[PDB]
Amino acid sequence: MKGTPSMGKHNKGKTHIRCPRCGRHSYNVTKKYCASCGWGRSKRWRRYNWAK
Amino acid sequence: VDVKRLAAEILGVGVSRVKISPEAVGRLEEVVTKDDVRALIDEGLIWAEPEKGNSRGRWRELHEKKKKGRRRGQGSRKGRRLDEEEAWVNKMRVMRRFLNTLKRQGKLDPATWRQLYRMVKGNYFRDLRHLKTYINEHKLTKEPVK
Amino acid sequence: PKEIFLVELWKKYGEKAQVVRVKRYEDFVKLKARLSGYLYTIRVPPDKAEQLISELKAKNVKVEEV
Amino acid sequence: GKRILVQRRGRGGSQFRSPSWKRDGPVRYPPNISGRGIVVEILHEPGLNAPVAKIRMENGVEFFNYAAEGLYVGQVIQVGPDAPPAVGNVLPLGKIPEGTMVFNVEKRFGDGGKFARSGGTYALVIGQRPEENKTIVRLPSGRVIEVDARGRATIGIVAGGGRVEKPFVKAGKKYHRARAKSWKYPTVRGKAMSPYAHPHGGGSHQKGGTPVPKTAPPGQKVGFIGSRCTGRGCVRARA
Amino acid sequence: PLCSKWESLITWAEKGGNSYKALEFREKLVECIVYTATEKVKKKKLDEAEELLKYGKEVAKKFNIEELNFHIALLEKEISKIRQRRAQAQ
Amino acid sequence: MIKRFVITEKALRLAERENKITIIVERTATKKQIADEVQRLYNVKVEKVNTLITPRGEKKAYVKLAEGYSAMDLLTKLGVL
Amino acid sequence: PRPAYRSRSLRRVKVKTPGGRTVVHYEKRAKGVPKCAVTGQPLGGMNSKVYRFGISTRAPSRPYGGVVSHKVLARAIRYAVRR
Amino acid sequence: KVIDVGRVVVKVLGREAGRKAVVVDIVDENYVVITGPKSLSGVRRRRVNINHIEPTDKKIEIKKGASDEEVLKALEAAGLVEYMKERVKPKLFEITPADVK
RNA sequence: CCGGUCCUAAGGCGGGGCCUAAUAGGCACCCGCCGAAAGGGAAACGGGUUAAUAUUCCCGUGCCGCGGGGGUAGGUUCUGCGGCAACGCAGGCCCCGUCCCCGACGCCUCGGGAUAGGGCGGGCGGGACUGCCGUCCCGCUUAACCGUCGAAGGCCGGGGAGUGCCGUAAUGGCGAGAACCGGCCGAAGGCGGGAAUAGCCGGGGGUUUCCCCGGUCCGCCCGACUCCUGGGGCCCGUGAAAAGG
RNA sequence: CGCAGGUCGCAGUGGCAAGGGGGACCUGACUGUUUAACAAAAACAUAGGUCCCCGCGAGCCCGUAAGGGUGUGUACGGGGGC
Ligand SMILES: [Mg+2]
Ligand SMILES: [Mg+2]
Ligand SMILES: [Mg+2]
Ligand SMILES: [Mg+2]
Ligand SMILES: [Mg+2]
Ligand SMILES: [Mg+2]
Ligand SMILES: [Mg+2]
Ligand SMILES: [Mg+2]
Ligand SMILES: [Mg+2]
Ligand SMILES: [Mg+2]
Ligand SMILES: [Mg+2]
Ligand SMILES: [Mg+2]
Ligand SMILES: [Mg+2]
Ligand SMILES: [Mg+2]
Ligand SMILES: [Mg+2]
Ligand SMILES: [Mg+2]
Ligand SMILES: [Mg+2]
Ligand SMILES: [Mg+2]
Ligand SMILES: [Mg+2]
Ligand SMILES: [Mg+2]
Ligand SMILES: [Mg+2]
Ligand SMILES: [Mg+2]
Ligand SMILES: [Mg+2]
Ligand SMILES: [Zn+2]
Repeated sequence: MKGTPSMGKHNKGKTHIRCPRCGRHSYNVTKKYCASCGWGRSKRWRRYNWAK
Repeated sequence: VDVKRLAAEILGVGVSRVKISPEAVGRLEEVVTKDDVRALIDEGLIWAEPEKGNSRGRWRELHEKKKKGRRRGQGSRKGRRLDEEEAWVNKMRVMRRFLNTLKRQGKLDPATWRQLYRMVKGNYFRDLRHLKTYINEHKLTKEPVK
Repeated sequence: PKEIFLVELWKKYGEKAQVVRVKRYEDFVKLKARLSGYLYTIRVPPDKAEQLISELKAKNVKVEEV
Repeated sequence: GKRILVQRRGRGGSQFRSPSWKRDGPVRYPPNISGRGIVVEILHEPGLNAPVAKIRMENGVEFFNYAAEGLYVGQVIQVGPDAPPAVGNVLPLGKIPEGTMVFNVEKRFGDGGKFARSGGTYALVIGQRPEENKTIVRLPSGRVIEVDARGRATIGIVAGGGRVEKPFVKAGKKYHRARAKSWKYPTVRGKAMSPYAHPHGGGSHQKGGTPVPKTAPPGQKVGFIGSRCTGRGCVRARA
Repeated sequence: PLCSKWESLITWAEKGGNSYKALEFREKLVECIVYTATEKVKKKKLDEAEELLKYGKEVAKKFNIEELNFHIALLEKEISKIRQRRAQAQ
Repeated sequence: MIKRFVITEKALRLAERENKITIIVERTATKKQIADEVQRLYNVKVEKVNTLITPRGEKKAYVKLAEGYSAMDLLTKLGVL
Repeated sequence: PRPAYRSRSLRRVKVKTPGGRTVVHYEKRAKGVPKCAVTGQPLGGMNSKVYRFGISTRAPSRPYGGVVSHKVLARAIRYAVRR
Repeated sequence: KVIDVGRVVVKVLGREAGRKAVVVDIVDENYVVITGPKSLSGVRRRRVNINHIEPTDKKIEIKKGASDEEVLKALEAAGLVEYMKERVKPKLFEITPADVK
């Protein structure tokens, strides 16, 4: 059931929406910050040295 | 445009009952508005077939037979029809309102009313005729009850 | 819309009516006063009906047959 | 992972926590109640172990108290030093006659009551030491302790006794009681586990554990925890 | 009777000199009789309806209301046709 | 505020039949602002304003003129007809 | 809208329109009537069915009105007379 | 008998509940005629059911069928015209459903 | 006037504070806010119209909140009037406070009342079939809103009952006040108004959707899974809060 | 719901719909849960029994700390084993 049938449950939910600050589809509507730029939990832009 | 889609909403019927006359094949391609479908419906080139209602002649014939007692034997029964709980409600109401009327008018004393009222609750009497027969036989009241 | 049964009470409403509508039947006539808020209707005998239309026309209230 | 269930309980996850929003409030003595009051309500509280009484004080303060047995709606109770030792009255431990049956005893004054708070439980006032302002009472476990004489207790025994006498006949009955409490229901035996999950889990014939010392660290402190003894002989040694 | 609450209100209103409220109470009294009687005839409970209509005749005499008399005459006419058709089929 | 007029088939039928002029305004213009702009710009009287935001992201306003003014007359006077 | 009609918070009423159709209207259930502050029973003269809030309900002509029933009021007055 | 002519009573039911009045007549066992003067206490002169009044411990001297002005002189003789002006204040918080069962 | 928007739930975020080498890390504390398009919660229904919107446009008939004007009851030191009572009735105006209630609540079970829907007989109109019979089918509708009525249940007054007496589907009830009599409060829903002028059926005239004519009925029956009401039982299970009123 | 009479077939709950039954041993009391994708079990849970740590400033657990869960609780209780 973990394959194709469970894929049909991904039609109506959402974890992220568009971030106002960076415009990416990375704003976590439950945690209330952006997973890309960190908006909502950090006023400084989130960027790490391990990522190119 | 689809004329049957427009015509069904004008006529207030399903699209499966809308009929376009084959003589009006030429005028179909010219129709643009619902006013053009209204012109054709007035001319009789678009109408609606009357809907089907299931005929009840066989049922109405069969229902008279069932009232006379046909087609209700053991081989035609598959589940419960008579309501055992519902029968008890009518049995108490018939016997209680009969006994209560008799005592209310005075033909049965409250003492003798009590024993019959409890006998009714105790399932002594099969039906109203049995109760009337008991009341007439034992002379529980001055004048016989019909 | 509201219904009133006493002609004395209905005359207070019908006199202020923008328009009085009339609907006629055999045994009665429906008089309907159209005010700004509500539509007041009374059912009166036919003989009473032509009488009520008469003064209402004398009160300059518009009377329109529906 | 590898952390055992008793270690996961301390994180305060939702399946280990008390649903205290289902109750109207704590059953505690307000610190500044005295005079006369009226029993206005007697209520069932989800998750609690006794019926709860609502008291409308004369001045107007309303508080919650565990209902003594025999307490009824519309009863008049006395609170304060000048109250008599009648059932349902709230008095200081100093003014209670010895040999009296009390419940909701305050260890120190003002904490709201700590001991004898379950249905059918009571505390017995054993003695008085007014020089040091302590009252010697026997707790429901049988332990004899000293409490502040200025502290407050209620007269009588807690209503609702015999509740645990009736069996929890089905697993479903204990399921519904668990949802108003904080217990995780149900519980898996340690030896039914794998060795990553419990110290007892593992072998082809799974076994329980011998007792662990009192100094054992968390994750190892399961089973018998520094127990004085075990089995029927431990019960005999206690007596 | 069914509309006795409206009768007492009219005499109380007139006693206190409230001509406006007495008229409003007079209208409510006629409404209580005609509406309840007209519903009974529609359900064809003529025995209940005629008891109300007989009471309405007394009230119009007791209060000088012609509109009760006009509306009661309409309801009695309907009762005649209902009873007439019942006799024909039965 | 006004961006342009709508002279489509639906908008023209509305002008002749319901005394309504259809306009495209700024997306942030409210009904109070649209009625004020129409009255000031053209010297007419507005009865009510019905507004919608189109699927392409514009705001469209159905302005119904009061009953002394011609919706088609204002269209033909402006020369946008 | 739609799942707000799949819940039983509103009343599903079927009605036949003058146009011949049958439609389902969703109406509110009535609000609870005022209760006495002692016994909790409904108060006479104020227990008619009301379906929206903000509607004035005229209390009975008595001291304390729609707060306590006549039984609680009369008995309390008796206690105050002796007290 | 407690409910007797010249007895101050507090009406407990109706619109005039809690107000003070004086019995001036006796209709029968079930009824008496009260009048604490309507200018004074707020009670009109009419019959009252004896179950709808609460007798007080204060009583005055007036004959049967006493007029309303007679009761006024009697109560001012007793200096009770101010007592007839107060209204009784109930304490509903002390009442429980056991009292009215 | 359909939803969001408002409220709070389980929860969450931010500031202050405390902690931290430090923060973009933690939160017991204080303060504020967010948190439901299925919970709570103001007020619109029927008809018509488009190629595509339709409780939104148009027609008709209304409702809610906020504010204003007139009239009226009332008030103008002071209190509204009636009834034994339950309670009824236009019940003055402005500001502030306190308290109470509504909001506000499970599961099972059985009585009662309705409505949607469905059927039978007759009538009128229209349609189906042509071996025989003459049957079969369709239309005959009535929204929100205003008024009146109100089953259960509760209550009031009289009455004063034990040889008892009054009952239920069932358990039952009574000097801790029954039978019995009279009254007050009180549903879904009914009926009238809306409203036949609409819509539908049938028969016609014109022409781009308009106009004319007739009918739109009589007597019954079943009846919900929809709506209302009450009785009984179960819980070591008790079945939210707040805005608002 | 019943009774009487007549009557046709191979067949009348005529299609549709719609239990094969019984004896005995092992085993888990039972309803319940389980290896999404080879295991549904005799495995897990269970009600019941019993033992241990604990009088609350407890016992056990989480956190670097501030502090937190059990706890709006109190031995007819919380936690931990079998
Ligand atoms: Mg998620
Ligand atoms: Mg057959
Ligand atoms: Mg049975
Ligand atoms: Mg839990
Ligand atoms: Mg294993
Ligand atoms: Mg080890
Ligand atoms: Mg290990
Ligand atoms: Mg091992
Ligand atoms: Mg909009
Ligand atoms: Mg909602
Ligand atoms: Mg609700
Ligand atoms: Mg919110
Ligand atoms: Mg569409
Ligand atoms: Mg027919
Ligand atoms: Mg039964
Ligand atoms: Mg088969
Ligand atoms: Mg098993
Ligand atoms: Mg199984
Ligand atoms: Mg598998
Ligand atoms: Mg398998
Ligand atoms: Mg096992
Ligand atoms: Mg065993
Ligand atoms: Mg062992
Ligand atoms: Zn971002």
